[PDB]
Amino acid sequence: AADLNRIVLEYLNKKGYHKTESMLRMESSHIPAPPTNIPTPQTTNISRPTAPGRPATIKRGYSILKSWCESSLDFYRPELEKFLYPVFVHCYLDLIARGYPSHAREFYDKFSKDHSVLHEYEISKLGGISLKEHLQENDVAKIFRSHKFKVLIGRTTFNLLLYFLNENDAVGGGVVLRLINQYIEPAQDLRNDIAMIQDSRAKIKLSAAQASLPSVCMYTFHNTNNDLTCLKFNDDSTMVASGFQDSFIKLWSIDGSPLRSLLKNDPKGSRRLVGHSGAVYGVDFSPDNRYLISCSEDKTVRLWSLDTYTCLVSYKGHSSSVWDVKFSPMGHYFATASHDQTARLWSCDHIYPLRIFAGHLNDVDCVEFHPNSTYLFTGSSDKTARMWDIARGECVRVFMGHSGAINCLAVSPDGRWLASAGEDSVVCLWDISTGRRIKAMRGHGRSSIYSLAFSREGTVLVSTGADNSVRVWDVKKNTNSPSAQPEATNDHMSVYFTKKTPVYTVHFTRRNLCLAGGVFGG
Amino acid sequence: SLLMNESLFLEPYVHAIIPCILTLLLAKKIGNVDDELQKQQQLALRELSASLLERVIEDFGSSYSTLKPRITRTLLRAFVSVNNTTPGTQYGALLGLRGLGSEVIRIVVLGNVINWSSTFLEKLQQEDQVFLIDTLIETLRVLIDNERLKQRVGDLIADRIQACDDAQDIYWGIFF
Amino acid sequence: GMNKKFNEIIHLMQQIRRICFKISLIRQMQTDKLDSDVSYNSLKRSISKILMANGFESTAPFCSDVITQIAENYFGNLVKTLKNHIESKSINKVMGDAKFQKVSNKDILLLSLLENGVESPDALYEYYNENIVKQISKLEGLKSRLSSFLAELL
Amino acid sequence: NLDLSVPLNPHRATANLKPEVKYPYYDPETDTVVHEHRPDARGNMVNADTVD
Amino acid sequence: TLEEILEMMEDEEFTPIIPDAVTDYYLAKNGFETSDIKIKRILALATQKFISDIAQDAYEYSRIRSSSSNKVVLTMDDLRSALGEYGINVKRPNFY
Amino acid sequence: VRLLHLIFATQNIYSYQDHVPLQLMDFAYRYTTGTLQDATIYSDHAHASNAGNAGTNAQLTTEDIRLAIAARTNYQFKPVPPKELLLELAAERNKKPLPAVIPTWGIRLPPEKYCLTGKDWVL
Amino acid sequence: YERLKRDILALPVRERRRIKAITRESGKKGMVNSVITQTRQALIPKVPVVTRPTNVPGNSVQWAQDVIHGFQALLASEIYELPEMDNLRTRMTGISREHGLIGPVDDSVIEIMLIGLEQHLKGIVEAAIDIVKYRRHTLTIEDMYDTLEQYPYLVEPGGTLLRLQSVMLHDED
Amino acid sequence: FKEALVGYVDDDEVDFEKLINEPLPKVPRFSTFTAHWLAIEGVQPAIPQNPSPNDIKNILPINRGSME
Amino acid sequence: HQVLDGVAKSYPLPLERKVIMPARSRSSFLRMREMFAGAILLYSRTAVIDVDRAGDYYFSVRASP
Repeated sequence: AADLNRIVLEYLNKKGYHKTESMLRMESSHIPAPPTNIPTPQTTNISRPTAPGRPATIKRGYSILKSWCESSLDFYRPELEKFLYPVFVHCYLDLIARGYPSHAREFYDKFSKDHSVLHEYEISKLGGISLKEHLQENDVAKIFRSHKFKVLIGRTTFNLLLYFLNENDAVGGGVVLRLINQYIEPAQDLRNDIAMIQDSRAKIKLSAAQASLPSVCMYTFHNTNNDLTCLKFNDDSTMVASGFQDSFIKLWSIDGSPLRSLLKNDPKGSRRLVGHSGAVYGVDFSPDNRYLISCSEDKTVRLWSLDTYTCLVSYKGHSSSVWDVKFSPMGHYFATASHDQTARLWSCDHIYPLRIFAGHLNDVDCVEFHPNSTYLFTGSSDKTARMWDIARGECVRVFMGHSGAINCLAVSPDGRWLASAGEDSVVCLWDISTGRRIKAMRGHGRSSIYSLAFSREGTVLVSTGADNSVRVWDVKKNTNSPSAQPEATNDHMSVYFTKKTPVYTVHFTRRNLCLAGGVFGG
Repeated sequence: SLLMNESLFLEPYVHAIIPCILTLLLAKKIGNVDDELQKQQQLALRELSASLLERVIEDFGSSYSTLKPRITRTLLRAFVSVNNTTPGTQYGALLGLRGLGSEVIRIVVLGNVINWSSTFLEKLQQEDQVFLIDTLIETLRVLIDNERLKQRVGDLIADRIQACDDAQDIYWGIFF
Repeated sequence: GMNKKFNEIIHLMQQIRRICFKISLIRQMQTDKLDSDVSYNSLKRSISKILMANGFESTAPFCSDVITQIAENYFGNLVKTLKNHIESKSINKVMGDAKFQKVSNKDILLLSLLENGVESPDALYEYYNENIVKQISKLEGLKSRLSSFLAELL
Repeated sequence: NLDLSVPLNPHRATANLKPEVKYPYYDPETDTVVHEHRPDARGNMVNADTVD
Repeated sequence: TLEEILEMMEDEEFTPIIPDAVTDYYLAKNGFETSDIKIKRILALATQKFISDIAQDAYEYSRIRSSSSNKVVLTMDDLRSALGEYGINVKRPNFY
Repeated sequence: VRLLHLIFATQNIYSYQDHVPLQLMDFAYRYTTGTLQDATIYSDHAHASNAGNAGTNAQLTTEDIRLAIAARTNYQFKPVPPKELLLELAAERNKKPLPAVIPTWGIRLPPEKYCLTGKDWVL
Repeated sequence: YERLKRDILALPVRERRRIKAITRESGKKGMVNSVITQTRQALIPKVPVVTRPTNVPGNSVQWAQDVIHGFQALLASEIYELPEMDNLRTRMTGISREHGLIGPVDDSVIEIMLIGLEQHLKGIVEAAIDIVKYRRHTLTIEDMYDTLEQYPYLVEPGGTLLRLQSVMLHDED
Repeated sequence: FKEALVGYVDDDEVDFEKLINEPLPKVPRFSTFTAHWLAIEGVQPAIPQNPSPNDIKNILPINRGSME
Repeated sequence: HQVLDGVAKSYPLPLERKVIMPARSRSSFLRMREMFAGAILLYSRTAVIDVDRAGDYYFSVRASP
């Protein structure tokens, strides 16, 4: 303990670019991060799919307008139908003047079929115009912008409407309200309403969002003779895929049997995937959810479609069994873990790996990506955990403890927190900056912990184990955000036991509830 | 609002929120004096509640089977009873059943509308009733006695059989 | 199932002629989706139906399990060969932009056969005729022994 | 003591703004179509550099 | 030749002892699907032939064991020898 | 063997199937047979065999066994973690840049003729 | 079961032998079992320096100039051809002194070694040729990786196969 | 693991001497899943497929903790 | 009884372990090493093995500056 301080301080004494001043700052690896916030889509805009090495918000605002309306009540259709077309032509004029005339043309003839039953000559009016000076010569739009357009509408409808376009100023609410207070007013009233939203911020908007004990729905898989390693659930919670131990992948459909190809051939709701040699140990889905990835022990990684239920690609850069394969949070890039004591990060277009990461004195059991998608967390049977820069290759941080192996890892959405689950049966919550576990949740008897997960907003996590039990844990009992909410060890809200079933996974849905998967029945 | 949320699970509480919508949508007013707004928007409020009901049944029609059953039974029991003591409650029943489906109306409700058309005596809300029912059978046209009455005129075929009280004849003269 | 039928005829002739051999010794010395276990045991059945040589399942059981596992490995080695050639990701394989497959779909098969065991195709024709000739050869050998023993017992 | 641990929202961890796509479509004539990037190397072409 | 060999597998005149279902399972295990029947019967056939070869190895190596010029049993010595003569590895069982 | 259960107890695995001890003991027998066989060959080699030159007398010290085992682990028996090899090798891979491109919200596949097109295989 | 298991183990007379195996074995100057020291000690060059209590024959003093000379050779894989005798001899002396022998290699070893080498490589390339064509072609890297997936008994693992799975570059680069 | 004695070794295997086999394996059901409901809003129903408080009888190192 | 549980702390070992180390890596390393060693300051950091009593697994070091 103190010997480590002695030896590392002597080391840093020998490192000539480590003086006594900054060596002590080096010993400030025990102050953690501040409590930070989640980027709501109120202020912070979206980002584009890119690389880890360092327009059409108008289109997305109009998509908001055409989505939020049709999803509304039936009473409010006969009035917002006329709120559709004028703002469409307004935003089209805005963009075609902004400097993207090609984009203007494309989303014009894409969204020219918006109000074709009302307006008949206006599509010909605006179809014979391509260039900006072709607008400056065109006169109908000039007289259009000269005067304003009348709009018949009630009060509370526009109130709630604006109160929907205040929460989403990320992919476009500001431009549309700006164009409105410019032209119609059926941003001065807009500014007063923004101040009203800020008044809602004062005690009308929820502050803490404290803990919330979860619902559950279980999925026990009968009749398998223990020939079954992994499960995995979907994104919109419609499918559950299980990887067997004889090169088989048996897609299941929740709520019906719509699993039919789009073709003319291939004429219930369970789809089996072949194309493998050895047992399957990990499976992962595409967040666009028309593809699927599946690793094995035959050093293959493989890609499947989901509109034909068919392979497309094979991948091979690994020298030994691949345990878990996980996508990026955005798509395009996926990663694998193996028994070759190394991990490879893939793309999907190129067939051989891009980067190889090597820091483990034993097998890399699990792999995961931090929510920015520029980091990877490997965990191993060497009783250690590691972090990597996908571009760099080499290990930014290492976490050590946990007498025993590791099996599963998780990341809390906000970027402070990773979960270590292992044969030791003690869940450990780690802080990336500190490198020292913030909490050491104790429970779960004396059995391996196979899977776990966090909330939508980091308020709560869930473990899931082989002691035939699931265990909801609060997480903010002693952290930098000590939410307590008062009336073996603590940080343990509740335990739900099962009918002699070892459990294998979870998937928090969008909503309150979890969704589980286990085996063995009784 | 609570139903446009996305972080809320609302299976456990449908069978406790239904009564509010129904006791409001019927709106059996012991008073409701004439005030120039007793019905100028009360009809609209009943309509909003009916559309809300349509949303609720369309959403949670999978985790329960007894709900839409119970809702349909409650409303029709409160419907046919001649002691509505006000037209507005029956109007709410009519416009809520309107935004339900296609078939449970025409199986049972034709005889009962004939019944309380024999009973009722109004001048103007009867006109609104028969005209919104004309549009009703019009949206039932593309998907029978009312079938011929909407497709064809039904001159003394569906009228002499299915119409009576000199009220459905007014709507038949209004349109086919 | 003509292959099954002829192996069965071998089986029947073996049963009867070995029975006759044994009693003749006695008289001389007087003076669909399917699963793993069903697949395994079906293969064991087929195996012990191969064994005209010794006696059909007339050996210790460890050897039956041995043989089952070995033939499983061999079949897997076949398919691991063909699918490896088919993925290939090499210019020698891989459909050319001008639809020029340096080696068409059949040379793949012939080649995967060649890599594992079998040398040429017609060795299978050969083993087939060899089988049916083994039938009549052992037939007539033990039938001549039968006739000579029918003469000897007199 | 300088790591960059900071998230940002995708279109996947919220709702009401899931985008559209048109590469994995279904033609009426042809079966389906996909997105597959573009090299310049063709078939039966020169393999690589010299043997030295 | 070769083309006769896939003229013949299709009809019932030559249907390997290995049933179609079992080979379908073992195709699927090692990862191969195709809606042809020839190829599967063919891998069936080659495997049949290979096991026949170890069969004859066992038969002859049993025939050497005594009296060149209580019935037959294919024991662990016969198997130890034939499997060894292949590339199949050493069988050194034991007791105690 | 009961002692094999005793050895299982060291790793917290008290859930065996009772075929494992037979199998691992069979294995160790096979292994040590081969080992002290080729070590005997090497003990002959120090005793300077050919088609009749001298006798064959056995001592079998530990050095011969060490030789007979190092040859086996020359091609077997997963060795110490070869970290340095992997570090340098991966630095050689971890050298050339990422593509730094935008497929614009989909999946980017390899080009056809590297994709598989998993049709029904046919001649 | 554990208590009953130990009792049954005591039922055998080997309970005494079981009772004696409490110490730490390898009663020597040591047998380390770590990793990093195995590596380092298996990385630096050694030197066969000798004692001389009464007489250590050999009539040729031990040197480690030879080990430096051996590690400095233009070994294969830089050049494009299999090494001619002299290079191989210079490399061997280094290894022999580095392991703890003495005396010069005697000019017949090199030739038998070259012989075995070229036999090895002819076997490998015959395998790849048996892959590509069944019966004007030209061979690639992927075919050799295919055949070293099929037949790995040829090459001893380590060093090169890992290096082989880090040279499979994509077309554009 | 049959016994044998010599003037002990405790080894013998008497599982042999077969001549013919003609048994057929029986296929089990496919792997199908059984959903239920568990843990609505913290409370665990015992009416559907769940346990009662019988883990008080479990081995106390195993299945530890109970807060609810 | 428990005496045997306390005694059963064998910690077995092997005889020999392999180390995957090719010629090329160590050769480049050693080459560049002795280059810098002769440039800045045999004199490098080397092992020392005796012709006798070898076959052991770790050896001492000269550590000559």
